[PDB]
Amino acid sequence: KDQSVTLLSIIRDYLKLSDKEREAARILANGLVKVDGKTVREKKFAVGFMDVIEINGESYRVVYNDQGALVLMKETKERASMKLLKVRSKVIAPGNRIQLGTHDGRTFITDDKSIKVGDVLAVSVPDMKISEIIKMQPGNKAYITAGSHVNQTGTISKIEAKEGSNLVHFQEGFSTIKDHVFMIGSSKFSFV
Repeated sequence: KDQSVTLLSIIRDYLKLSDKEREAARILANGLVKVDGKTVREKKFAVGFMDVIEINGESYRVVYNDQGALVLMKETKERASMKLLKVRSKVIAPGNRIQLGTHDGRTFITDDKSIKVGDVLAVSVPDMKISEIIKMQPGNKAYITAGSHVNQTGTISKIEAKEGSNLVHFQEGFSTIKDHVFMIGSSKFSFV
C-alpha cells in the first residue's frame, strides 16, 4: 500500500464514514486542518504514519488498518501533543557528526553514535523537543507497518542480522523484516 497519501484523501476517506465527504474540501479550505500542529490547506500535501491531523479542533492520528492502508483514528488531546519518529536513515561523518533522517522526512543532527536505523524518537509536537529514544531491541514493543502482520503489535524476542540479503522475532510468535517494525514502547516509556 502507499506509505504516504494526500492530506485531502485521508480526510475525505474519514469523512466518508459519516457521509460528510462532500465537505472535505471546504473544511481544508477554511484553514480548519492542521498537520503536526501547523495549519495546512494544500490538498496535495503528503501525510503518513504517526502524523497528528486536527480537523475542526478534533485530533486524529494517521495509522494503518488491517489492509495496510493509511487511515485516521481518533486521538486524545493529550496524546496528540506527541509523535513517534522512526530513524529511517543516517549519514555518519567524521567526529560523530550524524544526520538522522526520520520517517516523516525531518532531520535531526546528533553526536550520539549509539542511535541506529530502527530506533524511534518520541518528540513533542508543540516544539519538536525529543523526549525519549525507544530502542529497537529485545524486550521492547513494536507496531507493524506493512506486510502480513500490519496493524499488529508485539514485544521483540530476538533480532537476527546478517550481511548480504533481516528478521525481527516477537514473543507473540511471529517475525517480520526490520523495515516493517516500528518501535512504540520500552520499560520507561510507552505510546500506549
